[PDB]
Amino acid sequence: VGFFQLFRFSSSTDIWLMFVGSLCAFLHGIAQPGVLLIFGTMTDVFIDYDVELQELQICGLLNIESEMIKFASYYAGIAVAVLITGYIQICFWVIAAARQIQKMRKFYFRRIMRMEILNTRFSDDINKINDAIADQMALFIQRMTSTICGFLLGFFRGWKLTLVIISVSPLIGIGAATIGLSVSKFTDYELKAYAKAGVVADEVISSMRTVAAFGGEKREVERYEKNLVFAQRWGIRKGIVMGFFTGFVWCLIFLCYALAFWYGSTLVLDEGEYTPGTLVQIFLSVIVGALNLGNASPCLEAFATGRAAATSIFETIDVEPAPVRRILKFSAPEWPYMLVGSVGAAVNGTVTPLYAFLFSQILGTFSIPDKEEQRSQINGVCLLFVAMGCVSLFTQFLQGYAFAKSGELLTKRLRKFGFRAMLGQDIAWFDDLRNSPGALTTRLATDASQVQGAAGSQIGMIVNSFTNVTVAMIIAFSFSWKLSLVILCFFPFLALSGATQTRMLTGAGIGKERRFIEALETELEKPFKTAIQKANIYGFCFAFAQCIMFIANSASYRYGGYLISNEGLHFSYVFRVISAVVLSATALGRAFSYTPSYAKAKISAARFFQLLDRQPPISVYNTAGEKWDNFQGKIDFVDCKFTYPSRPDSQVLNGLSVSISPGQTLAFVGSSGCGKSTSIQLLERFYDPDQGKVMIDGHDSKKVNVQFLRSNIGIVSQEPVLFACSIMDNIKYGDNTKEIPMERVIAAAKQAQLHDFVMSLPEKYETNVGSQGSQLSRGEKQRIAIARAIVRDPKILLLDEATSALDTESEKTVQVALDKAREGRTCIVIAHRLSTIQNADIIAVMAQGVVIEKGTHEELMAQKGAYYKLVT
Ligand SMILES: COc1ccc(Cl)cc1C(=O)NCCc1ccc(S(=O)(=O)NC(=O)NC2CCCCC2)cc1
Ligand SMILES: CC(C)CCC[C@@H](C)[C@H]1CC[C@H]2[C@@H]3CC=C4C[C@@H](O)CC[C@]4(C)[C@H]3CC[C@]12C
Ligand SMILES: CC(C)CCC[C@@H](C)[C@H]1CC[C@H]2[C@@H]3CC=C4C[C@@H](O)CC[C@]4(C)[C@H]3CC[C@]12C
Ligand SMILES: CC(C)CCC[C@@H](C)[C@H]1CC[C@H]2[C@@H]3CC=C4C[C@@H](O)CC[C@]4(C)[C@H]3CC[C@]12C
Ligand SMILES: CC(C)CCC[C@@H](C)[C@H]1CC[C@H]2[C@@H]3CC=C4C[C@@H](O)CC[C@]4(C)[C@H]3CC[C@]12C
Ligand SMILES: CC(C)CCC[C@@H](C)[C@H]1CC[C@H]2[C@@H]3CC=C4C[C@@H](O)CC[C@]4(C)[C@H]3CC[C@]12C
Ligand SMILES: CC(C)CCC[C@@H](C)[C@H]1CC[C@H]2[C@@H]3CC=C4C[C@@H](O)CC[C@]4(C)[C@H]3CC[C@]12C
Ligand SMILES: CC(C)CCC[C@@H](C)[C@H]1CC[C@H]2[C@@H]3CC=C4C[C@@H](O)CC[C@]4(C)[C@H]3CC[C@]12C
Ligand SMILES: CC(C)CCC[C@@H](C)[C@H]1CC[C@H]2[C@@H]3CC=C4C[C@@H](O)CC[C@]4(C)[C@H]3CC[C@]12C
Repeated sequence: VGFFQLFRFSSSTDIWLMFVGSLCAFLHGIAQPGVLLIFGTMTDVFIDYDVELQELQICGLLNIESEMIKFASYYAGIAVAVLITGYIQICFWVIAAARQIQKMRKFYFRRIMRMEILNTRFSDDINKINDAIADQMALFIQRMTSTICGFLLGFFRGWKLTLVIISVSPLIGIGAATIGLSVSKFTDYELKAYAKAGVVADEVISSMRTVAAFGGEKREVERYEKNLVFAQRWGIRKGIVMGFFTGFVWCLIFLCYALAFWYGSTLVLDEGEYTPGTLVQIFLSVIVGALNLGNASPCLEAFATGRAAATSIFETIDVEPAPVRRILKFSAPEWPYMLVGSVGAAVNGTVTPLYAFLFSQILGTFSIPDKEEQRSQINGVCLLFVAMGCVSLFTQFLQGYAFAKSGELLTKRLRKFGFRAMLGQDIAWFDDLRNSPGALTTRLATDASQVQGAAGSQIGMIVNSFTNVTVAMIIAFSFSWKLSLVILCFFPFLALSGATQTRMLTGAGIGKERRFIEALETELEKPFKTAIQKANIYGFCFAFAQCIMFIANSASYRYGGYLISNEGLHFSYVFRVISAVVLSATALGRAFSYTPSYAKAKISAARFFQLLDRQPPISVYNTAGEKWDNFQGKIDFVDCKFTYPSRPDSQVLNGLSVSISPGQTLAFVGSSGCGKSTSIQLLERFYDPDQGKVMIDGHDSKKVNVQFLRSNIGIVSQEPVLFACSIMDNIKYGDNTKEIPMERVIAAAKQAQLHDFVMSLPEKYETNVGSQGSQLSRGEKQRIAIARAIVRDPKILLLDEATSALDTESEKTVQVALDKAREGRTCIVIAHRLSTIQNADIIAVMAQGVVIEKGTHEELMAQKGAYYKLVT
C-alpha cells in the first residue's frame, strides 16, 4: 500500500525523534560533497604552489603551511560534524523504530486475544519491518542526499564534464541491471538443471531398503554422476556470464574515467574556464554520487520487504567448523583452475592501487610548464586507463569463469562422494529422523554447493586483498615513507570501519481476559533496554567509521603540507600515498567481512566430512565375512533379542527359536506389529542382532559378507517400489551385476505371470515406468517386482506381505506367481491374508514372539493358532 502507512503515529515525541535524526542524516549527506569542494580547493592551492615552485627554480604570498592548517582544521570540523550527525541519525532512528515496533507488537498482542473464538514467522516479519525502519531509512536518506548534492554541485561548478559523465553512465546502468536480472535467471536455470539429479537422489534415498537389498549401490551412483553434468554445465555458464559482465562493467568504468580525464584536460588547457581543482571536485563528486546511488539498492530492497510484511499484518489490526585445512586437500584435483583463478585475483587486485597511481599522475601533470607535454602526458595516462580497463575485462571474466568452474567441479565431486557415503551406511542410519530423505537431499544439494564458498571464492578474495594491500604499500613506501607511516597509523581503523561491520550487525470463558493485560506490558522493558544499548553502540561504531576517514585525511594532509613546505616532494606524491593507503584499507576492511558465507561453508564441510568419515556397524562396502560354498539357507534363531533403536516400544523382542532345513517354507504369523517384519531385517542384515545370534549357515550372520548374503536372498517388499527407467531396468535390476542376458528374462516373465501382459504392449519390453506409462495397477508392478526378485535365482525368498491389492483378480495372479516363484526353496513369508496355504509351515510366533507350537497341523487344534484364534 505504501511505506508511509507504516508510521501510524500522530504522537509528537516519535515524530520529533525521527525528524531530528532525518535532519542529521541530511546534513551528513551534505558533508561529503562539501568536503569534496574543500578537496578541490586544496588541489587548486597545491597546483598553484607547485607551479610557482617550478617557476622559482629555473606572487609567493601563499604560505602553504597556513593554508594547510586551515584546510586540516576545516577537515577536523567536518569530522566532528559527521560524528555528531551520524550518532544522531542511528541513535534516534533505531530508538524510535524500536519504540514503534514494540508498540505495534503490544497492540497486536492486545488485539489478537480479544475477539470471537505462522506465529514465529510473524516474529521474523515484525523483525523485518523494524529492520526496514531503523537504520535502512537513515542510511538511505543520507545516501540520497549525498548523490543528489554531488550531482548538483557537479553541474554547478562545471556543467559539461558532469554532462558527459552522466551521458556515459547509462551503459553501466544497463549492464548492472542485466547483471541483477541474470542473478535470478541463472538461479532458476540452475535449479531446473539440477532437478533431474535431485529427482534421482530422492527416488534412490526414499527407497533405500530395496536398493541395499538388491545391491544396487553402484548403479544409483552411476545415474547420479551421469545426471550431475547437466547442472554442472549450467553452473559454468552462469559463472562465465557473470564474470564477463562484471569485467564489462569494470572496463566501462575505466573507459568513463579515461573519457572524463581527457575531456576535462581539454577543457582546462584550451578553454580555461575549469581550474584543475574544479575538475577533480567534479569527477570525485560524480563518482561519489554514482557510488551512493548504487549502494542504495539494498536499502530499497529492505523498504520493499517491510512494506510487504506489514501488508502481511495490516488486517490483523482494525558441528564444529574446525576442519578447513582438508578442504584444500579434498580440492586437490582442481589445483589448476584455482591457480588460474588466483592469477585473476592477483591481477585485478592491483587495479585500485594503479587507479590511485594514475589519478595522482593526472594531478601531478597539471603543473607541467609545457602545454604540449602536458597534453602528451594526459594522452598517455588516458591510454593507460584504456589498457587497464581492457585488462580488467579479461581478468574479471577469466577469474569468474575459473572460480565458477572449480566450485562446480568441487560441488559435483562432493555430491557424488556424499551419495556414495550415504548409500554405504547401514539401514539404521536412515531412521534417526535427523537423516531423513528431505534432509539428506538438502545436504546433497545445498551443502555441497555451499562448500565452494570456503573452497574457491575465499582463496580468490584473500589473494585479491593481499595483492591490493601489497601493491598499495609498495606505491606508498616508494615515494614518501614518513607520510606513509602517518597514514598507516590510521590504516587499522579505516580497515576496521568495514571489518567489524558484520561482527556487530549479526550480534475466553473461565479466563477473565484481564490478567494478561498487565503481565505483558512490564515484560518488554528488558528488550527495550537491550535495543537502546545496541542502538547506542551501533551509533558510536558507525560515527567512528564515518569520521575516521575525515580525521585521517586531516592529519595526513597536514603532515603532507609540512613535508611539502620542508622536504622537496611533490604534492602528487602526497595524493598518491594517501589515496592508495585509504583505498587499500577500504579493500582490506571489505575483505574481512567474509564470515556470513565462510562460517556456513565451514559448517557444511564439517558435516560432510563427518558423514563421509563414518564407520557403520554394518558396512555394505566392507568385504569381511566367511560363507562361500554351496549356499542352502539353513537359517537358525537362538534367543535373539532386539531393542529396535528407532523406537523403544518392544525392546523385549525374543522367543524366536525357529530353524528350517533348505527347501522349507516358514510363515511368520502373529500380531499386527513387532512380530512380522523384524526377522526380515535380521535376515537382510538391515540391523544386526543385539543380544542374540542369527545362524544362517555353518557361519553366523555377524561374520558373513553382507554383499554375498544379500545376493542369495530374494526380497519382495510390502509395496512394490519400481524405478522409472524401463521394464528391463526393472527386471534385470535384480542381478544388477554382469552375466545378465536377454534370455533368463523371458523365463522369469513367464514364471511371474507377466509375459503375456508385457507382450501385449506396443512398447513390448522397452516400456518406460512412471507417469510416462500405464502400470499403476498394483497387480502388475507387483509382478515386475517378483520377476526382479526371481531373475537372480535366490536360494532364500523374503515375501514381506505382498498381494496387498484390493482387486482379487490381480491378487490371484500375483499369488500364483509367488507360488510358482518358490519351487522348493527356503522362504520366510509374512501373510496376514489367509491366501497362503496353511500346510506351508506351522504357526509358532505369538505377540511376544515366543515360539511354542511345533506340531504338524495337529497342535493348532489344542492350542490357539492362526485359524483357531479367529474362530472364537
Ligand atoms: C580523496 O580522493 C582522491 C584524491 C586523489 C586521488 Cl589520486 C585519489 C582519490 C580517491 O580516493 N579516489 C577514489 C574515489 C573516491 C574518493 C573519495 C571518496 S569520499 O568518500 O568522498 N572521501 C571522503 O569523504 N573523504 C574526504 C576526501 C577529501 C579529503 C578529506 C576526506 C569517494 C570516492
Ligand atoms: C528527503 C530529505 C532530503 C529531507 C528530509 C525528509 C524528512 C523530513 C522526512 C523523511 C521521512 C519522513 C516521514 C515518513 C513517514 C511519516 C509518517 C506519516 O504518517 C507522518 C509523517 C512521517 C513521520 C514523515 C515525516 C517527515 C520525514 C521524516
Ligand atoms: C551538527 C552540527 C554539530 C554540525 C553541522 C554540520 C554542517 C553545518 C556542515 C557539515 C559539512 C559542511 C559543509 C562542508 C563543506 C562545504 C563547502 C564550502 O565551500 C561551503 C560550505 C560547505 C557546503 C559546508 C556547509 C556546512 C556543513 C553542511
Ligand atoms: C554518448 C555516450 C555514449 C558517451 C560518449 C560521448 C562522447 C563520444 C562525446 C562526449 C563529449 C564529446 C566531445 C566534446 C567536444 C569535443 C572537442 C573537440 O575535440 C571536438 C570533439 C570533442 C572531443 C567531442 C567528441 C565526442 C565526445 C567525446
Ligand atoms: C565508450 C564510452 C564508455 C566512452 C569511452 C571512450 C574513451 C575510451 C575514449 C573516448 C575519447 C578517447 C581519446 C580520444 C583521443 C585521444 C588522443 C590520442 O593521441 C591518445 C588517445 C586519446 C586520449 C583517446 C583515449 C580514449 C578515449 C578517452
Ligand atoms: C599466484 C599466487 C598469488 C597464489 C596461488 C594459488 C594458491 C594461493 C592456492 C590456490 C589453490 C591452492 C591449492 C588447493 C588445494 C590443494 C590440495 C592440498 O594438497 C592442499 C594444497 C593445495 C595443492 C593448494 C596449494 C595452494 C593453492 C595452489
Ligand atoms: C572497449 C575499447 C576497445 C573501445 C575502443 C577505444 C580504444 C581501444 C581506442 C579508441 C581510439 C584509439 C586511439 C586512436 C589513435 C591513436 C593514435 C596512435 O598514434 C596511438 C594509439 C591511439 C591513441 C589509439 C589507441 C586506442 C584507442 C584509444
Ligand atoms: C603490513 C603493513 C600494514 C605495515 C608494514 C610496515 C612496514 C613495511 C614498515 C614499518 C616500519 C618501516 C621502516 C621505518 C623506517 C625506515 C628507514 C628508512 O630506510 C625508510 C624505510 C624504513 C626501513 C621503513 C620500511 C618500511 C617499514 C619496515
Ligand atoms: C605501523 C604504524 C602503526 C606506525 C607505527 C609507528 C608510529 C606510531 C610512529 C613511530 C615512529 C614515528 C616517526 C618518527 C619520526 C618522525 C619524524 C618527525 O618529523 C615526526 C614524524 C615521524 C615520521 C614519526 C611519525 C610517527 C611514527 C611513524
